[PDB]
Amino acid sequence: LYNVALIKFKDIADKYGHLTPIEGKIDIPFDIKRVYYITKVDKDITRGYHSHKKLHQVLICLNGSVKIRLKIPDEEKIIELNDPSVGLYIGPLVWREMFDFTEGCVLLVLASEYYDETDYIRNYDFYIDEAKKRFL
Amino acid sequence: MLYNVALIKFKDIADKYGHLTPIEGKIDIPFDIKRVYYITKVDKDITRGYHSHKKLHQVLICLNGSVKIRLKIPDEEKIIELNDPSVGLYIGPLVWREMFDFTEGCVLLVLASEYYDETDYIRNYDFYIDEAKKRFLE
Ligand SMILES: C[C@H](O)COCC(COC[C@@H](C)O)(COC[C@@H](C)O)COC[C@@H](C)O
Ligand SMILES: Cc1cn([C@H]2C[C@H](O)[C@@H](CO)O2)c(=O)[nH]c1=O
Ligand SMILES: Cc1cn([C@H]2C[C@H](O)[C@@H](CO)O2)c(=O)[nH]c1=O
Repeated sequence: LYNVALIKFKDIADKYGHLTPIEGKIDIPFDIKRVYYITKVDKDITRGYHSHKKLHQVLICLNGSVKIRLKIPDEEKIIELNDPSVGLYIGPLVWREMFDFTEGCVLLVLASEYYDETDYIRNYDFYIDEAKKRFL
Repeated sequence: MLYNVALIKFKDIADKYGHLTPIEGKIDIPFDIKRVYYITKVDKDITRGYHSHKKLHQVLICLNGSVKIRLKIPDEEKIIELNDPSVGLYIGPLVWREMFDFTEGCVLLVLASEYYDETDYIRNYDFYIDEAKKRFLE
C-alpha cells in the first residue's frame, strides 16, 4: 500500500531487440548509488526478509518472473514482476520477501544510497515496532 | 594492445538463497552510475551496437545467458564472451563495439558514467576511425 509504486520505463523495441534506459533523477526519483542483482534462485526459495529506514529502491525483473510480497502493519500485497519495462518503487519502512523466482529469473535492484548495515532492518519484531509508529 | 578495456570481477554472494552481485559507484567500478540500460529479447541472428564514444565510460554485464562483444580500435580486434553475472566488461573512450550471438533469455546490463548525450555517440565508422587513429597510432 503506502510507499510503493509501479514505475513505467521507455521500451525501445525494433528488429534489434528491446532496450530500456533508466537515468538517475529522471526515470526514477533518485540518483543510483548502488545496483545489485539476484540470479539462480531455486524455485522453492523465499528471500529478502528486510526493510530499511532511509533507503529508496526500484526493483525490476529483467527475465522470467518473481513475486514480491510487500508488508506494512496490517497490510500485505503480492506483486508479480515479469516485464523489464516496469519498476517497483519501494520506499522506507516497507518489509519485503521475494519468492517464486522462475528458471533464468534476473531481479535487478537500483538503490539510492551505498550499503549501510545500520539501516538494514532484518529483525521482523524491530520492523513492526518502528513501522507501527509510522503507519498507525 | 587492446587499450581502454578491462574485465572487472565483482563479488558473487552465493548461498542457499541464490546468487547476488552488488555494484557500488566508485567502489566496485571506477565511476558514479548516472545511467543504466539493459537489452533483452534479441534474436539469435542479430548484431547490434556499431558505435563508440569520446567521453563516456561503461561497464557491460551479461546477467543471464551469453552474448559476444566485438571490440575494436584501429588495427586491433577482440571478441569477448560474457556469460557470468559477476564479471563486467569496462569499456573506455574510443573503443568501437558490436554485440552478437545473444542467447535465448540473454540480458545485457550496461552501467554508464554519464547521462545520454547524442553528441558523444559516435555512429559514423569513418569518423570513429579518424578520431581513434589520432589517439592510438604512435
Ligand atoms: C515457515 C517458516 O520458515 C516461516 O518463517 C517465518 C519468518 C518470517 O519472518 C517475517 C514474517 C513475514 O513475519 C520467521 O519469523 C517469525 C518471528 C520470529 O518473527 C521467516 O524466518 C526468517 C528466516 C527465513 O530468515
Ligand atoms: C542507448 C539509448 C538510446 N536512446 C535512444 C536514442 C537512439 O537514437 C535510439 C536508438 O533507437 O534510442 C535513448 O533515448 N537513451 C539511451 O540510453
Ligand atoms: C544488498 C547488499 C548486500 N550485501 C551483503 C553485505 C551483508 O553483510 C550481506 C548480508 O549478510 O549482504 C552487500 O555487500 N551489498 C549489498 O548491496
